[PDB]
Amino acid sequence: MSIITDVYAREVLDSRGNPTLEVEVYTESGAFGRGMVPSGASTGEHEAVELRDGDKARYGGLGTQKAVDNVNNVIAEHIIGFDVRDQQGIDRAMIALDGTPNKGKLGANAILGVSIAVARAAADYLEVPLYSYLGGFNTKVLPTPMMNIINGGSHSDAPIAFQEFMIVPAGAPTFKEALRWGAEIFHALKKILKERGLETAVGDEGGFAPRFNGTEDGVETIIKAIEAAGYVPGKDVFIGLDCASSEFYDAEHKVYGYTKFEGEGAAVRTAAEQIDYLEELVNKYPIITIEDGMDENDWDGWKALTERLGGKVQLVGDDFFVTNTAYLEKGIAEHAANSILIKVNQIGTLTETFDAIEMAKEAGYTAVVSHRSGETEDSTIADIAVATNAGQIKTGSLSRTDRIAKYNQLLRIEDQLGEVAEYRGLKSFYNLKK
Amino acid sequence: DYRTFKLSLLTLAPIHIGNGEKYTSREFIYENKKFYFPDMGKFYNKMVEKRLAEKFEAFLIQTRPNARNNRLISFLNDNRIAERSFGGYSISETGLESDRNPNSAGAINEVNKFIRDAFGNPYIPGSSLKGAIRTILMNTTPKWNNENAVNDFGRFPKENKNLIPWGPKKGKEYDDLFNAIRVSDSKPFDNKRLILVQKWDYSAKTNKAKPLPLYRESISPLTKIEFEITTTTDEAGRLIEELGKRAQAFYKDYKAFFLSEFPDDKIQANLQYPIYLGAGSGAWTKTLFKQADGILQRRYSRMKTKMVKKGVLKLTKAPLKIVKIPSGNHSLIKNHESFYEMGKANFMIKEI
Amino acid sequence: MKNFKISSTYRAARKQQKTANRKSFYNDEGYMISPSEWADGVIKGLINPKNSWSNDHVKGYLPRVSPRSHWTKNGYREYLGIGKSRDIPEKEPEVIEMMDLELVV
Repeated sequence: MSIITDVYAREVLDSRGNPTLEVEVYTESGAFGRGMVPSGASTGEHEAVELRDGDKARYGGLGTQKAVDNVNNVIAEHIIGFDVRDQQGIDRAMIALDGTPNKGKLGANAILGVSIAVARAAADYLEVPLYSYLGGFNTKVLPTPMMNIINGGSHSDAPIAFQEFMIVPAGAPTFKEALRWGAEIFHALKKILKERGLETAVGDEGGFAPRFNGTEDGVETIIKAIEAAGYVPGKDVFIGLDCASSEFYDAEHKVYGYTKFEGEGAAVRTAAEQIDYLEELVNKYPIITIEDGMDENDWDGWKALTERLGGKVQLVGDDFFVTNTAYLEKGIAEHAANSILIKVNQIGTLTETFDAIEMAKEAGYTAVVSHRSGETEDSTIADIAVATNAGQIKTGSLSRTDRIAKYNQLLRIEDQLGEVAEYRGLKSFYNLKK
Repeated sequence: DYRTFKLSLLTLAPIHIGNGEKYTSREFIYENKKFYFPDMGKFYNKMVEKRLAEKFEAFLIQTRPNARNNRLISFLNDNRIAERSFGGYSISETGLESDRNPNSAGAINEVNKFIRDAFGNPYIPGSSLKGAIRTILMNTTPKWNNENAVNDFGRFPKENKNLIPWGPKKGKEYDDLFNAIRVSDSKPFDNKRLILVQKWDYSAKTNKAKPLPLYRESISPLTKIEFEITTTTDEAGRLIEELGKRAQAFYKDYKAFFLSEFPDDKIQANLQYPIYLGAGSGAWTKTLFKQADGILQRRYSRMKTKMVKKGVLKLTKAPLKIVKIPSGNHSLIKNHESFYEMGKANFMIKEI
Repeated sequence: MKNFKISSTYRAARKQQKTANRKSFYNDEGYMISPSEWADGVIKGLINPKNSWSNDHVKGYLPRVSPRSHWTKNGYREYLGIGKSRDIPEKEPEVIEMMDLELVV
């Protein structure tokens, strides 16, 4: 009655209008699970690549019929007959059936869809919440959200080198209050931008990309919106940055070129100059998180940044670690960063996602479950964040349903947990001293 | 300029080579724990001297026997014949000749005959062994086992017979390789080496063996048969001196392709260089299975007996036999349900 | 077929993979034919309606069949074929002497 009876994938659309796939798993008793895959990247040296058709006539080469056929004709024949609760056995079986480290033969999207659908069907069969099935009985911590609010960099035409700016309502008593604070600050910032003549329309995260004068102007408007909503910066709501300095890092001269986004009047900063710039930004503003402060290959820079700022600010490696167990182990060994961005489709299966989260936890690092640019109505990453008691989530802004779905799932999880639910806020930054 | 090789064939399983003819149930008698196949002419000659020629003719003419008038033993019992000296031969009853009772139901209605000469003695033709050797050689030569072996210029794909050059060419030196390889047939063996195996098919999806109404006259396991192979060129001499270690490579590819999907106890072990001979060994033993994959199954996609995935395993039933070798006691098959991999044999080739 | 029955897992698989909704039909020579010509042949008598169709294919290598049970004389349950499986060890085997045989490593 828990035997997997049918596995079926079909092609759907993600939040950007591009195709992705979705897998349904039926067991013998009738338990049903549905896993939908966010749109990741099909290229990468040591990242799980996803299968796309490449047919330029259909969807501009972004069709997922090949991965759908891989699930329907290859994975289904191998998975049907398994116990639905054998998550690790199913995932190892799919990894062996693929036989490629980057999962290029079957496709990481196919394997992830099957893994999520199997986990959801197993939770349905046991009639337990998904976080209870994934993390056991001791699942109580609601993650502290890093709400993307203003995005610049390659997502804006403004002279801002940094990719994203986030608000972290770590001073709230509950997750419901933190969500309310983020929504109110979002609307206050929308009003501030409307009275300033700047554009209001949201991007692919739900955040605004207005034509600010610079990074400092953007941060100053963030604090202005926080205070307009009626909250104390540095005590209730903090500021996070997603620099992603890999995009404007020039590897030939080993320098961080700010002229790519901030114009010719910007300052070209070396590794040490970048450290000093990040340090003075942290000193000036209530910045609690800096993500991808250095290039993915600048290991010595990353180490120097961790010595300089790792005691007071959270340094998250997004492209530095690429959700890789080997790269995370190397970073732990070299004392590079103190946090890792966990993107579930970057690795391929739930078992490896979990394994990376536990490896990061055992080293004193923080695991931040992250969205993708193209998301879906599937909100499994919220259940992953609660199941692991990760304490942090980066699931986007407060506007679009590809973010609001995960926020609503966390609201439902908090309501279900009731008096046991814990929102730790600043205590979720256990990688930081005191 | 001629090289002569001796190929010793040791059957590890029943081997059937047919002639297109089949014994009907009105032609053999199941009695005294044996199948007696009389000579029809001698039987008729003895039946005209007993004034039963018209009765026997009415017995044989009848095109629709009900259930029991289809057997010769019914005629021999009703008409009170006790004589059994009609020439012919006999096959010792094995027990694993039909999954049902041969004397109760319809059971063995037809038996596929083994190939015989004009004297009625069974033998293995040299064309059959040459075809098996040619399959082994073609599957292990990368210049013949490629996509150029498929003739796609047609309604449906077929083999490229011109891939290995044969025949005379106008103004060109003679370039027939397989004219240099000359496989002779066997000296005839005795009918005491013949059994009455039945076709069983083992499916990887159903995970069980299903019997089929296909009974064959087969050589018993552990039969020694000698062949002489003559080579007239140098390249064919290298090919035939490499018949082993090419049979091993072919069997390694065949096991990695087909036999790995079935339980290990259903797959036999090799004492010498493996080979598959005669009917019943399967489609992949007779094709370039690397290039015939896909095409072969789609050839049967619109038939009722549809080829699903890579097909089923052919496993006949024949008595278990232990052999004494230097390693000790060797069981021919690893299962206790008495399942031989039909058509399997081993060989050793020497340079006499 | 009395010793075994259809397994419930295979029945569920066939039920909600909808393999019976995609039947293939055949004539008396076992060749695939459209449902219209199959109906026409069955009505005309040229096709046996019983053994001339297939229920697609179920994926996943599930066991199609499970052992069937019955009641013993004391009211306990028992597999149908477990106890009448065999009575004699079939005698056998035969140890053929083949010491003169060059084996291959």
